[PDB]
Amino acid sequence: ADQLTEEQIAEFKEAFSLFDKDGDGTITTKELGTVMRSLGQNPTEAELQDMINEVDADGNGTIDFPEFLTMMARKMKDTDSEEEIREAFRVFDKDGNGFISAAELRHVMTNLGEKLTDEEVDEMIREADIDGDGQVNYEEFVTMMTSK
Ligand SMILES: [Ca+2]
Ligand SMILES: [Ca+2]
Ligand SMILES: [Ca+2]
Ligand SMILES: [Ca+2]
Repeated sequence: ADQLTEEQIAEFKEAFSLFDKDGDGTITTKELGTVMRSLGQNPTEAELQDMINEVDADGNGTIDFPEFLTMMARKMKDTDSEEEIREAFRVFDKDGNGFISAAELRHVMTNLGEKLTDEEVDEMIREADIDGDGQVNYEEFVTMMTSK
């Protein structure tokens, strides 16, 4: 739950404003409706309905300021922890071809401080290669390097 300042909470009302088109202080499936549709995204009832269920802590069918601010924040950390392990893959992927070779891990690992034989890097790879392509994708990465 929030600690945040008022500079923090105010960017939050502004936010909570673009959604609350009638200015009543809550957000409806129809107001969510309409926003998803500005931003070129034409959804269906279920999705909307599911998107609200989601944020609707207390189930009156609506979302007030506080339930939004929770989510908004929770999903704030997360957009960060995302990118966090995205910058990471970014150095590890020296060629940023998309996937990380074994030779690249070794380059890094030794670009930093440890000296592995190929064997020991390949052994690194395999453990983290789920699509068994021999390389390491954001996906396998992060399945790994977060967890491990
Ligand atoms: Ca409203
Ligand atoms: Ca609610
Ligand atoms: Ca690469
Ligand atoms: Ca792979």
